[PDB]
Amino acid sequence: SKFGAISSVLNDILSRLDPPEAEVQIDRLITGRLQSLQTYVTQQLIRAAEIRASANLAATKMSECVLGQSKRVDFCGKGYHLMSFPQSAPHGVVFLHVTYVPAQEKNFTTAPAICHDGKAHFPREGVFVSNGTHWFVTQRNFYEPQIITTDNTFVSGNCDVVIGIVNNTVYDPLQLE
Amino acid sequence: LPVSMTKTSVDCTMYICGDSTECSNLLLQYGSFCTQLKRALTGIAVEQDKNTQEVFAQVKQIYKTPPIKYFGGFNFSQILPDPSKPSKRSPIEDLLFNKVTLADAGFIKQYGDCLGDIAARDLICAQKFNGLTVLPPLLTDEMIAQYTSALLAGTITSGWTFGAGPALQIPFPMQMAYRFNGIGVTQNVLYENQKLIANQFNSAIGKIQDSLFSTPSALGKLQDVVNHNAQALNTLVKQLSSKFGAISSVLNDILSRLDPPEAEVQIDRLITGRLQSLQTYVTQQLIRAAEIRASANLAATKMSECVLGQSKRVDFCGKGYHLMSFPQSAPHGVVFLH
Amino acid sequence: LPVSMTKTSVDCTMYICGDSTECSNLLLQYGSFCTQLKRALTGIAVEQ
Amino acid sequence: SKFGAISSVLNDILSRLDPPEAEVQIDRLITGRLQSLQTYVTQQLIRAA
Amino acid sequence: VLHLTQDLFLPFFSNVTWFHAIDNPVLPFNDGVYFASTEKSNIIRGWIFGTTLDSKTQSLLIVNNATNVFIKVCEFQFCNDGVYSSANNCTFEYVSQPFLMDLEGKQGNFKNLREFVFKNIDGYFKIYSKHTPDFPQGFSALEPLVDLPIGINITRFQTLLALNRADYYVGYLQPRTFLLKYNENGTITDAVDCALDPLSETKCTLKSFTVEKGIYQTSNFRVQPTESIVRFPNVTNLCPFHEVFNATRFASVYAWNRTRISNCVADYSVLYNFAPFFAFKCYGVSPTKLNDLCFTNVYADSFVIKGNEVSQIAPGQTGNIADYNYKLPDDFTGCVIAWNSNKLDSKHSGNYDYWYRLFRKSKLKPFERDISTEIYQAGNKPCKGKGPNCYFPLQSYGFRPTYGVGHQPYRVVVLSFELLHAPATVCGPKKSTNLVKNKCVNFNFNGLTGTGVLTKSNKKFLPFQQFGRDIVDTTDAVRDPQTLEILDITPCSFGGVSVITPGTNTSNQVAVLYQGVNCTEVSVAIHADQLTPTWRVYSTGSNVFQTRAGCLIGAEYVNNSYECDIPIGAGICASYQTQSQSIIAYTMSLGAENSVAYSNNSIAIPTNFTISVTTEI
Ligand SMILES: *[C@@H]1O[C@H](CO)[C@@H](O[C@@H]2O[C@H](CO)[C@@H](O)[C@H](O)[C@@H]2O)[C@H](O)[C@H]1NC(C)=O
Ligand SMILES: *[C@@H]1O[C@H](CO)[C@@H](O[C@@H]2O[C@H](CO)[C@@H](O)[C@H](O)[C@@H]2O)[C@H](O)[C@H]1NC(C)=O
Ligand SMILES: *[C@@H]1O[C@H](CO)[C@@H](O[C@@H]2O[C@H](CO)[C@@H](O)[C@H](O)[C@@H]2O)[C@H](O)[C@H]1NC(C)=O
Ligand SMILES: *[C@@H]1O[C@H](CO)[C@@H](O[C@@H]2O[C@H](CO)[C@@H](O)[C@H](O)[C@@H]2O)[C@H](O)[C@H]1NC(C)=O
Ligand SMILES: *[C@@H]1O[C@H](CO)[C@@H](O[C@@H]2O[C@H](CO)[C@@H](O)[C@H](O)[C@@H]2O)[C@H](O)[C@H]1NC(C)=O
Ligand SMILES: *[C@@H]1O[C@H](CO)[C@@H](O)[C@H](O)[C@H]1NC(C)=O
Ligand SMILES: *[C@@H]1O[C@H](CO)[C@@H](O)[C@H](O)[C@H]1NC(C)=O
Ligand SMILES: *[C@@H]1O[C@H](CO)[C@@H](O)[C@H](O)[C@H]1NC(C)=O
Ligand SMILES: *[C@@H]1O[C@H](CO)[C@@H](O)[C@H](O)[C@H]1NC(C)=O
Ligand SMILES: *[C@@H]1O[C@H](CO)[C@@H](O)[C@H](O)[C@H]1NC(C)=O
Ligand SMILES: *[C@@H]1O[C@H](CO)[C@@H](O)[C@H](O)[C@H]1NC(C)=O
Ligand SMILES: *[C@@H]1O[C@H](CO)[C@@H](O)[C@H](O)[C@H]1NC(C)=O
Ligand SMILES: *[C@@H]1O[C@H](CO)[C@@H](O)[C@H](O)[C@H]1NC(C)=O
Ligand SMILES: *[C@@H]1O[C@H](CO)[C@@H](O)[C@H](O)[C@H]1NC(C)=O
Ligand SMILES: *[C@@H]1O[C@H](CO)[C@@H](O)[C@H](O)[C@H]1NC(C)=O
Repeated sequence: SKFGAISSVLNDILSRLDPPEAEVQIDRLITGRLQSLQTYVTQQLIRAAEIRASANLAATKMSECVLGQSKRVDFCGKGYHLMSFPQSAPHGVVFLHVTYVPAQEKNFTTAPAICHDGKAHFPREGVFVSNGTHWFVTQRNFYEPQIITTDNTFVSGNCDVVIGIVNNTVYDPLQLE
Repeated sequence: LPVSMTKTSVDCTMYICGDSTECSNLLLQYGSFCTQLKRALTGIAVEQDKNTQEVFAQVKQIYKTPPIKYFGGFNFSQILPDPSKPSKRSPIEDLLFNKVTLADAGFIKQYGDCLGDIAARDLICAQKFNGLTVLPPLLTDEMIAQYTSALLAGTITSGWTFGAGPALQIPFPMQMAYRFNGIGVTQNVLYENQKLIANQFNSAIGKIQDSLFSTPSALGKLQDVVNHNAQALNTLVKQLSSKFGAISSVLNDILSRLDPPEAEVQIDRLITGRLQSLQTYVTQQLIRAAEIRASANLAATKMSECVLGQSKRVDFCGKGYHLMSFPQSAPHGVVFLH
Repeated sequence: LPVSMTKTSVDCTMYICGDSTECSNLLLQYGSFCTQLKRALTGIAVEQ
Repeated sequence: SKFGAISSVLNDILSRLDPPEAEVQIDRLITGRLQSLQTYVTQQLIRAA
Repeated sequence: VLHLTQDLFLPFFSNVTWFHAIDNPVLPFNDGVYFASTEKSNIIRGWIFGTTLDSKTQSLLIVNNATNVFIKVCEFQFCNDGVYSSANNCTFEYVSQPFLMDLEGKQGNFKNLREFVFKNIDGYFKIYSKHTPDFPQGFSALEPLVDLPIGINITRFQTLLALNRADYYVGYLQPRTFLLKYNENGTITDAVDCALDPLSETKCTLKSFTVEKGIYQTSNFRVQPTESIVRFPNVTNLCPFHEVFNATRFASVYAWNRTRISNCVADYSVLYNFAPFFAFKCYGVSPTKLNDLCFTNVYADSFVIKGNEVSQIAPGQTGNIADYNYKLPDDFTGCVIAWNSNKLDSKHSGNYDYWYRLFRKSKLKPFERDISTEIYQAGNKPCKGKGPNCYFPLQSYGFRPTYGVGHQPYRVVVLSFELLHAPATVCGPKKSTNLVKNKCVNFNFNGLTGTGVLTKSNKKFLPFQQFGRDIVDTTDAVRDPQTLEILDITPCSFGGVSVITPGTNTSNQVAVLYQGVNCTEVSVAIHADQLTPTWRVYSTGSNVFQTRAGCLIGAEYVNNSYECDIPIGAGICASYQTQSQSIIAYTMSLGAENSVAYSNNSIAIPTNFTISVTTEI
């Protein structure tokens, strides 16, 4: 680009004008070519910062998901995280997140606490679920129907302050033996 | 949290040489100098659209609130959409949209009333006079509210299961009992003080509205964005009337009073000066765009973790032990209710 | 970990024109190429 | 640094040359000293982030 | 490579005027002429050029025969049919290989098309020819033939004929950006014009031949003004310049007579007539295009002065006169005039009337008069008189009819103009048009040249007001200099064109969006042919849509909802969807609508599970 001068070739512009008049010319060509380089450097700095941010994120993701199990949601993939594997790519890295996703679900029935005899019983972990006729206990993320027992429930309450309460009987493996 | 800023499409030749063929020809001598500027501005606009998408479009299926609103005694009417309002926005959304003033809406097609301004034409018309525009966002302020409502209705009827797999419904008292159990205190305490917890929830939700109403400016973070984006464009146009070393700031007068070579020397002084002032604005916009994208990445992470689940990391989702979080849309930003 | 840096408060008029009225007047012809600089420095200081 | 002018000090430039002739050289020095400052400000802005 | 050139070329799909031969009209010449001819063996000889085709302006001949050409730059007179009858000032002959190559495969069916294109950029006439054995649509390159420095004002283009016992295809080239596909061997295989279609302009910008699906922002449109209205001051008073330039007693430099020029129309042709220019150097204003200006006040100082002091007087000079008699401002917006006057300041026996200063206590500030008689002090004596150590300030400007060139009584008069933001009282002679409203028209209000849509305004313009602006200091309302009414000034029309297209591997249709402007404005102007874009997309009536993000032409509106494909703006997306295929505009669908079944005592808990492996880069 001429940048507003006689020519863009230095050996050409010199021989066709006297030195200082051609210098008035060479100084314009210089003050240009310098702006181009300055713009290049600034843009490279901005892209370098944007790349460094992603590199930091990739290092964190490697340490967290690859070297352990993470509880943060949607961090290491969609679903409940299990594990991940790294793969190298040109100028980058590729993660293979393994996640656990639930499946076919069925509406049953539910209740806050079961009142056997004036006392509210609560599941130690999981939910109270009813087939429709009988009451049971189970986990959260998988349905496995377990007979109601004194070891799967803990007692604290008075059967008069919880709303939605229902009636049924809770069994114990201690009175039988 | 800010999420995005205004999109701008500044134009080289119109800004620098108003419909002057000689000035355009002399600009052409600098090579591909402002094609870089146009590419940078296009990148900025695409980045803003991607930011808003990442923050808000976290759910593939939009849900709907149950027709009745009795979630175990908890009062929620301040956050779910109000059917009576034409815009279908919650009262908290309405206060937020009324407490922020935008200098340039963009989606106005103002062109056509500038002649009918009667009074002195405003800043928008002035910027339209010399080749600078503002593009409208792809996602309107109305469907952002729809996304927020879907996120809100997913939380209070299905827990956090809708954020991982299929949406499984569960009563709100039991969901709150599980959230209680997650922080290390048993569920029986909630099943004892259900009335107290509901009353405290309602009181806090009520008083947050008064706190936002009466405060002078609690939305300063969102307002600074529009303030800076306007006070940059103003100084870009106020610099169209600086001599830069020539004899006048009027290109027509320069080229209606002088002939070939002298017109040349003065037009060149003005081209160099107005090509700088233009190149300085793009770098500032690039740095500001990087800042806003970092702020949007933070907002996306906070939404995903606090809203679609319960977080254990301290002081991330608000001061204290975390239970819930509710999103609300704001102009060029998002607002969390921890 | 670094937390903050040094706050500078440069000024264009004294920097480019050592107490010279003529150089100040010539600088005045370039428009607002000084207010932006001062605003940037002030923002950096408040940010620190 | 002369920046293409005749002297790097703005004291003899206005003792060697009458205002208009000095202005020619004074404008050279001023554009140059207005850049250095712009570069400083831009690098500081980038380093702050 | 896909090297894109901005060069003089014939337009694509352009209109070639086909002729026939069984009388050889003259064709105008402007920015090159394309030529084509399909003939059996030969019916066309060559081409003549020049201006007026007479023995007064230089011409050219490319007349050909069996074995060579006859390139010559001559000034022939006429032939009216041995194709010329004058060779007086005729040199620069040239001989090379003949322009026509004819080959037949034992049959005349190989009718070769002989293309020719010429141009005279900075002289240097170039010729290009190629022979390919209504009009074929296959690409054929045009190998350059000869390139020699003609350097004549070529204005008229003609052609010859032959003798004997369906051709003449003439095109006209204009500067158009082209993009040419260079084959790996170095030939050219495909070319696209960048002023033909939206799709051609898109591929031209990205300099490629395949355009991926998406929306590309390419150029900007503007409504070109219909008319040009000029409003210059009601009066048409010629300035008293005549009185200034031909007085008989022009005051000398010491007391520079300053006259006032105001409330007049400034025509300087009379200035040209009343000036045997010998030194008309100008700095603040140029003298050629000077009558297109509206000056507020004009200052007309005249002083007779020597020949070298004519060079002395200039903005910011030095000397016995430039520093002690008449110093011009450094930022002088105005010019000086000097012509020799040896008939009015000269007489026999001498003439010592004039005076000049070489003795002043300090420098004379610009535009100041120091008429005074005070003897300069030398040393420390308070002496008041003439002689040694007591010098009289003024000296005689002695003039006689016999001097040298640098010592003649040169008559100098200066003009000072104030071309600033102020109500001008002195303008140039023009015809003031009428006023057209609600229509983009070039305006020339008292020298404030610009383009904009005018209208009536309900402003409260004070009696002393003339203009109005914003905090951005751009002129907004300019008081009609005649109808004393307030007139808003809009930027006519300025926007941006974006082209929505599916991949060219799929289809070639396009749709055009005019950014930030409503289509009622552009539908009027496209019908009146005033748009800067020449590419003209179809408008059936079913394909117009007012989006909040602009206004879209060429796509239909379908109310259905889909996942976004090509984001346009303001919640509108367009896509290529089967009807059998076309381009439609629809609204975004946020997601598959779903509703949950919340109840007081209902829970759904999963019975099974799946294992999914995702990826992240
Ligand atoms: C209640 O839950 C019971 C699970 O123990 C289901 O009863 C089963 O019934 C079969 C015979 O029909 C028994 O052989 C078996 O031992 C088991 O008890 C019962 O289907 C379920 N009821 C409903 C309505 O889901
Ligand atoms: C579960 O069964 C309890 C008896 O074992 C019920 O308590 C009774 O409540 C009635 C009033 O509703 C009293 O009149 C009676 O004396 C006894 O206290 C209890 O109501 C019942 N709950 C449900 C939900 O069925
Ligand atoms: C939930 O909380 C709402 C507060 O926004 C209650 O609305 C109030 O309704 C009263 C009149 O009933 C108004 O005077 C008041 O300004 C406010 O709008 C709403 O009643 C309440 N509902 C429930 C079921 O708790
Ligand atoms: C310069 O000389 C001019 C010509 O004498 C003066 O202009 C004219 O002077 C005549 C004198 O009869 C007036 O009648 C006429 O109206 C016009 O003014 C001019 O005044 C004079 N100026 C100076 C500053 O000397
Ligand atoms: C849980 O879901 C699995 C698939 O997601 C089921 O496995 C399938 O088993 C069938 C045969 O039973 C295969 O044909 C199929 O390819 C797949 O392996 C699995 O049976 C299912 N289990 C339950 C209890 O529903
Ligand atoms: C349970 O029944 C309700 C009643 O309509 C239904 O809406 C819901 O989808 C069901 N849940 C299942 C089948 O998992
Ligand atoms: C040019 O040709 C095309 C069609 O051949 C069309 O635009 C029009 O008929 C022609 N224009 C003329 C003859 O002015
Ligand atoms: C064509 O004209 C040239 C110029 O006189 C001559 O040298 C040549 O022999 C001619 N060719 C013919 C007559 O075939
Ligand atoms: C022939 O014409 C050229 C073209 O301008 C001219 O320069 C030259 O003087 C002419 N030769 C004469 C007049 O003898
Ligand atoms: C005619 O050609 C000469 C050759 O250089 C050129 O100087 C001149 O300007 C041309 N005529 C016009 C009117 O431009
Ligand atoms: C003064 O005016 C007369 C009018 O007849 C004109 O002929 C004459 O040329 C003028 N004087 C000069 C010096 O032009
Ligand atoms: C100027 O002339 C126009 C046209 O004759 C007339 O309508 C208008 O009133 C005049 N303006 C003034 C201020 O005299
Ligand atoms: C475009 O649409 C109509 C018709 O032209 C009118 O409102 C106005 O001209 C434009 N719209 C706006 C909001 O200015
Ligand atoms: C179909 O589109 C028209 C406008 O194009 C709209 O008025 C109408 O409501 C739409 N119908 C449906 C069912 O969306
Ligand atoms: C839940 O119980 C409350 C209070 O008894 C009642 O108002 C509401 O209608 C019930 N909802 C359903 C879905 O049964």
